[PDB]
Amino acid sequence: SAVKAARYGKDNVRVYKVHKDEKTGVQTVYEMTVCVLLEGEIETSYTKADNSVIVATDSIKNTIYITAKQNPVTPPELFGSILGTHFIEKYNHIHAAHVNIVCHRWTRMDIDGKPHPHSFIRDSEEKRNVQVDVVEGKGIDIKSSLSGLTVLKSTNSQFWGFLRDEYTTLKETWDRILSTDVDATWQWKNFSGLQEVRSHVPKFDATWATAREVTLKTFAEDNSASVQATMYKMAEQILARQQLIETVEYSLPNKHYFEIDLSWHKGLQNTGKNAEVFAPQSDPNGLIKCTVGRS
Amino acid sequence: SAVKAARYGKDNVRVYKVHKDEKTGVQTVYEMTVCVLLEGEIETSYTKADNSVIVATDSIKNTIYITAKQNPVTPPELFGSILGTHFIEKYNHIHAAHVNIVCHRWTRMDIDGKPHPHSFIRDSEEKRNVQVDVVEGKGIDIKSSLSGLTVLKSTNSQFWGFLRDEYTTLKETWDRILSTDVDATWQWKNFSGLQEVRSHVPKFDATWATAREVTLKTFAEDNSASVQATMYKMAEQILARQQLIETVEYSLPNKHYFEIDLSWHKGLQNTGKNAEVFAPQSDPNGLIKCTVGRS
Amino acid sequence: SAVKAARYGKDNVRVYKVHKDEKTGVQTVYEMTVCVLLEGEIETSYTKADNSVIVATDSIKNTIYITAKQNPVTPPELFGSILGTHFIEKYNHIHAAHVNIVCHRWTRMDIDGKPHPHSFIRDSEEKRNVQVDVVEGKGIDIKSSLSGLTVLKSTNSQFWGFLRDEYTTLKETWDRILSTDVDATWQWKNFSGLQEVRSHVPKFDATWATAREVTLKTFAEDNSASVQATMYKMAEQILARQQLIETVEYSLPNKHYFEIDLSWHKGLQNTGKNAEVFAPQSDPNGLIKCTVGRS
Amino acid sequence: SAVKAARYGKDNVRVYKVHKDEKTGVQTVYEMTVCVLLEGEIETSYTKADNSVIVATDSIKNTIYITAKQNPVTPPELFGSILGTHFIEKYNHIHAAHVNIVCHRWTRMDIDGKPHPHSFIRDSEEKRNVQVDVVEGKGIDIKSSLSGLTVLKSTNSQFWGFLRDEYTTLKETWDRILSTDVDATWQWKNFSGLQEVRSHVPKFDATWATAREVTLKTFAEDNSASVQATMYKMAEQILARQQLIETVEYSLPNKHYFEIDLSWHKGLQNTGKNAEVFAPQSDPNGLIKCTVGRS
Ligand SMILES: O=c1[nH]c(=O)c2nn[nH]c2[nH]1
Ligand SMILES: O=c1[nH]c(=O)c2nn[nH]c2[nH]1
Ligand SMILES: O=c1[nH]c(=O)c2nn[nH]c2[nH]1
Ligand SMILES: O=c1[nH]c(=O)c2nn[nH]c2[nH]1
Ligand SMILES: [Cl-]
Ligand SMILES: [Cl-]
Ligand SMILES: [Cl-]
Ligand SMILES: [Cl-]
Ligand code: NA
Ligand code: NA
Ligand code: NA
Ligand code: NA
Repeated sequence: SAVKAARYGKDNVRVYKVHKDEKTGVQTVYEMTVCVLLEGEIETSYTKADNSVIVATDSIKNTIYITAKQNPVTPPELFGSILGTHFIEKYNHIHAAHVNIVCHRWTRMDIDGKPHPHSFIRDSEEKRNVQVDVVEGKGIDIKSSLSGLTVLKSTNSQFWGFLRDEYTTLKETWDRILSTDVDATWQWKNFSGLQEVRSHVPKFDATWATAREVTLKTFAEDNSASVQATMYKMAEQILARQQLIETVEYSLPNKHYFEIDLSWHKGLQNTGKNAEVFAPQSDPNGLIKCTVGRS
Repeated sequence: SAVKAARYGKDNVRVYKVHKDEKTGVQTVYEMTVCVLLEGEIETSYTKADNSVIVATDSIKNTIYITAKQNPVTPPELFGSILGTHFIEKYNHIHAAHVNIVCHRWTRMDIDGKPHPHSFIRDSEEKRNVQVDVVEGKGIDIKSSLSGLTVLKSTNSQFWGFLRDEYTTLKETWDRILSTDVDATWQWKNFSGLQEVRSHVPKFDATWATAREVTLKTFAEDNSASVQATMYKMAEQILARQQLIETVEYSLPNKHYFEIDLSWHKGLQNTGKNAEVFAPQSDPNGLIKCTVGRS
Repeated sequence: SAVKAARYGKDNVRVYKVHKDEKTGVQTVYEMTVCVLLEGEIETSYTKADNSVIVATDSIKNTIYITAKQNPVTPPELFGSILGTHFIEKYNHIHAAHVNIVCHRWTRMDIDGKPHPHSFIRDSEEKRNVQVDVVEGKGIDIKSSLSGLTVLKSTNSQFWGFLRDEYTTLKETWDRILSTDVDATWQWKNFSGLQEVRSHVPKFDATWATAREVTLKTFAEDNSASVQATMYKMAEQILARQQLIETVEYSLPNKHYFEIDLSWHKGLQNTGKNAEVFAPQSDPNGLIKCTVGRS
Repeated sequence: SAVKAARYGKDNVRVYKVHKDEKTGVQTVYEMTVCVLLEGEIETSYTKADNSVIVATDSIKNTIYITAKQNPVTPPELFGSILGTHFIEKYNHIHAAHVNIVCHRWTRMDIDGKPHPHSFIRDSEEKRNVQVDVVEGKGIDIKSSLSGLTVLKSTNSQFWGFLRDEYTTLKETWDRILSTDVDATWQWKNFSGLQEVRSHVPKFDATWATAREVTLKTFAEDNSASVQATMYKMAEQILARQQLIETVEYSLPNKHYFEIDLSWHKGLQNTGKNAEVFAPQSDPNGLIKCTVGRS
């Protein structure tokens, strides 16, 4: 037998960093969860019990904190690229670093209509994520994403004209609830290294904001023919607004809300045009995915 | 042996309701999770296999949907009271109903600076809850709460002057991070029945809003001497603003963020006044509770 | 306003302890999660910012580790009682300690049909728990429990003869699936203090084992008329086998598995006597509780 | 823009099936969670709102139940292959089906030392999984796995001789606790279609059993030089015992248990040879992966 692939490192490293403006007294906090996995000439640790090739995962953890101390942690695309580059440059035998970062929301509180200098609220479990793969001699590949954005519209969703055969019981509909948890990923063109990533720094936050805005507006305004059709419209617009993105991927559950027939009870009318009370279904759920790239 | 206490019913009943304004086209959604447990002269179902006394839990589920169809579901204090009253009035042998409701956030989306008629976002896992106990001949007891409100302040929290003995290693501090998940409950004076609950309907939403506002403002503005001292200030203010509340209870975890000494690495300074990077601790956590009532 | 009730301490303290037999080389591990909350003359920490009355929660954490180092951690009833007694004896102004312990399973592995000296498996998320309340001048109250024991029987459960009215759609049945997660609690007679708890030490593990055995056998053998009837039989037997128990409480979800009518598809028969494929329902669920004491 | 990849279907479909032996009265239950995603000539549903190409996800759900009714559901490798083949054969424009199955444990209860005919216990959250990809003209690729197998050994694990530099604080050790949650996947050689999968049916359960046994024995018996070295030994043995496996992948967290220095308290000795009480760490954790194939 032979080692075909191997990677190892530290997962679930929670990091918080505060920035304090001495002039204004304003403080800004960042909190993330980081995973770093390394690859390289490490097969002998598996096959020969040769630990001399292992950068201990505890050391990887230390490196994450030290790197956060000495560098900006925002945008996460930049931080991930600095962190990944560190490992391939520092260690001759390490040839790839894979860095995943999940950014947690700490939103500045408004008290009496003004922004508070040092108090924050977690407004939702929505995350902003990055995956950065730094591969020696092959540059830096970055996938940025948002996840956990949960939305619902109560009308202006339809689903009719699908294939009907002997396995089909679903009725066509011209008015239904549509609700999903959005997972959207945009993949950047390959960057040659850290200098190039630095040169594009302003684009990272702007593109995240654009992706979020396009998702929300399209969802709210589309008279949706299906999840498939609506998500394609979102992806199309993101690609149009940022030329440095190569592909956009959406993965969307269709979280069903079922009508409840109450007619058995005193002829109560609660279906079709009369539907007011529905039963949200925890499972099963549709799952719809697509990856959109350029012609 | 004898049955000393017994209650039974249906838990985890998910309900969604939509209200459609025909005039304006504006739609408003409510989503809740409901639990109803009944008590009464039901001991023989346990001791003699006498099912004749059992209102099936499936029927309780049906009743929740039917009641939501025929009544407003907001404020949840009113809905819970209608639902609980139903069971004690409908069934001679049922003498208490215990209704718990968890309200999930569906916040209207703003698209291009205007409120959208029918699209909603889940902004945070914060809940608004009620517990309603309807007891035949003893009225209606209502406890209202908010939970899952997660906040952090990066300075203006202190903790010094605590007991020091041979079990103590904790250093006194004049500047630390304070972060918690707020669980706050206000208990209403007993109501004689549904007519009295109806008479106070406007107070329910207003008091929820006040409790939230007082919590957030006090947390942000208090130069906190301890979690204990800050939470007492919150409870005091809520009791002052609503005379129909008898007690306020807060239950607050102290979610610790630890300094990381980096001095072992090139004399890097990251403690005390130089602390910028911290390690959030998933566990253990302080847990601080208090119930405040009137003199 | 006044402080009506207050308690504070440390939650989610994870503890592992190993015992090493030097003679046989056999090692035995225990892992628990502990919560300790104190009450006493501590109101001034809330009302006057007087921290002098606070035993820091960090010190409580230290005390848990020190106590585990110097005492047996099994049975958990004994450990909880030692830990709770410590606080009320050590601190003049602390008058009650509330200790909750969750014991996690680490079951010795059998390799090649023999017990391994130092390797363990987590066989299920079933827990053994204790709640110990040590109140100065009022002794020690102990509630022991098992939770997270998930079982299913595929036949020999019935449910018919329940109340039918205009809210009822449920069909009577003489053969259904019954599945639940068992939560069972037995409450001990009050103990005068640690000496008395020590005197009964062998009864704690034996009663846990009896409670588990009675639960499993009764569930498997009862031709169940309802969850209510079956759970009463369990509680009755536990009370009969251990005179030092005052009450037994069961709390049982009824986790529903629904028939799926497939007759719309080529007349396929999958209901009643022909039912083979079912849809487990994640929610809602019945919830049935009872507390059984002595005549 | 263009659709580069697309797949859609139904996730989280819970299925239970019972087999009843009329002769012996013995009943056997299977419970699974199934996900089916399809690919094919479906781009127009995204780009042109053409639903005519969509097999509704609700129909996919129906198909899962119908298929379970008419076929064995064990071993899951066979069931997944039948289910996947169905879609590519039934629908001309569907060219790949991706089926994931998670099998939940329902273990027959022993009551009074004998196997009960119809009562079952969930002994642990360990799962047996399959991923089956059925691709028209390219056969059937099957990856089988076990996951959620949580183990701990209290000694006979070492970690020394790793790289030490200015980022390293970890001390070498010759005796530590090792605990992990095992995720192991074995990938079968490609099968030409359902006939070939049927021909190997007995190998599926046997190989699962072998993989489990090898994992447990190796973990318990290896005087481990590292997670890397121990996991390689496991993978090597599995490949040796089943020639129809091409690769074995392990993904193992290193769940840390830290010594607690108690010497600050009355010189109490709890480190090194004197370590008895440890603090399990919820995070961060090492994560070690490897894929082993044939020379
Ligand atoms: O077994 C281990 N492997 C590793 O790579 C490692 N790094 N720190 N501790 C460790 N233990
Ligand atoms: O065992 C049961 N008890 C109940 O109270 C009930 N209600 N619906 N189904 C039921 N099954
Ligand atoms: O605010 C606090 N209250 C407490 O009781 C405590 N104990 N340790 N740290 C603490 N912080
Ligand atoms: O938007 C939808 N897309 C689908 O593929 C589907 N299938 N059932 N319902 C559906 N809704
Ligand atoms: Cl769907
Ligand atoms: Cl605390
Ligand atoms: Cl029920
Ligand atoms: Cl590790
Ligand atoms: Na390198
Ligand atoms: Na009544
Ligand atoms: Na005392
Ligand atoms: Na096909």
